[PDB]
Amino acid sequence: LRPKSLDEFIGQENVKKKLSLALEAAKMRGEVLDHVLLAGPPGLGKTTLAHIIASELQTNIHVTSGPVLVKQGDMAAILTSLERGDVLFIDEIHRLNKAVEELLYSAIEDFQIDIIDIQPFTLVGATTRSGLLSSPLRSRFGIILELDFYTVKELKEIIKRAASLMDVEIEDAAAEMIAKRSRGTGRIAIRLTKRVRDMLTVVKADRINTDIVLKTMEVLNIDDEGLDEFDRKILKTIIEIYRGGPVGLNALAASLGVEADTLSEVYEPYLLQAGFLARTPRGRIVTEKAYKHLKYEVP
Ligand SMILES: Nc1ncnc2c1ncn2[C@@H]1O[C@H](COP(=O)(O)OP(=O)(O)OP(=O)(O)O)[C@@H](O)[C@H]1O
Ligand SMILES: [Co+2]
Repeated sequence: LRPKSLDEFIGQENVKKKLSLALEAAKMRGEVLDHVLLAGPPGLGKTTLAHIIASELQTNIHVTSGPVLVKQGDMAAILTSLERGDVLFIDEIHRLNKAVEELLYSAIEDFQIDIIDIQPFTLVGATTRSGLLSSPLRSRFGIILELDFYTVKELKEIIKRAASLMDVEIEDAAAEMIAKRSRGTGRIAIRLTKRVRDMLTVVKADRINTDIVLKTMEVLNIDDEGLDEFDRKILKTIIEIYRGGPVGLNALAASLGVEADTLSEVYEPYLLQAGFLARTPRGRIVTEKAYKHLKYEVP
């Protein structure tokens, strides 16, 4: 269900125009595209854009991630398999250990490594937050693209596109409802569309309407604000256990039984954006909107 070209990519206007300028120019001159850093919460299309970059350049893409490359030998094998103009896609690039990291940095300064010459290539890194990378490495990317949450309108377009490919009809009103509950994320909108499609199948309807969407949301436990089970657990934990905050990230993560990253990089971004949560020097706090939405008496 992923697009194959920038022209097929819906949303992320700021990112597309910047990337398109560099991409088209590099192609016209037959030059190797400058290194690109994609940053933003999960499900926004960073991986999708990385593949588009290689396809537009008509080169090969090599997918990997920091957590995987633990020993220099692993990084070496990849770099040496790169053909001129190829794209080296490193997801979770900020998770590269000193060893492999130093090796990669070296290959991008003169395309050559020692425990071996490397073919000119384009490093495309992806991270949940650009600030997570070390000062040195980040200074190597000539193109930094910060993805933002999609607007309801863009999500609706994505939802309509997804439905079309799944051989299912959907009413604008229904598409709008799903978009409003997609937490600004394209991946979520598409997955909710697949689930709503299942409801259409079971109820034997001719097209997706608001009724069908509502029924699906009830089954998936997604509220009118698009919040899921865990989103509500985060807010309720702060409200009940920490009296609304402030509560530190490490303390909140331990109470929830999840890694700190899952909160700050995966769930918190939308909660902050939508005004359910706020960050202070002393820690996270819930807003009046969170109390109201979850029906907790405003203290
Ligand atoms: N025409 C399109 N069809 C499908 N998805 C599209 C389209 N145009 C843009 N997108 C975006 O591409 C993403 C596709 O979802 P997917 O789960 O593949 O994301 P991703 O690239 O893995 O995310 P990330 O790497 O940022 O975590 C969505 O964020 C979606 O909005
Ligand atoms: Co802290």
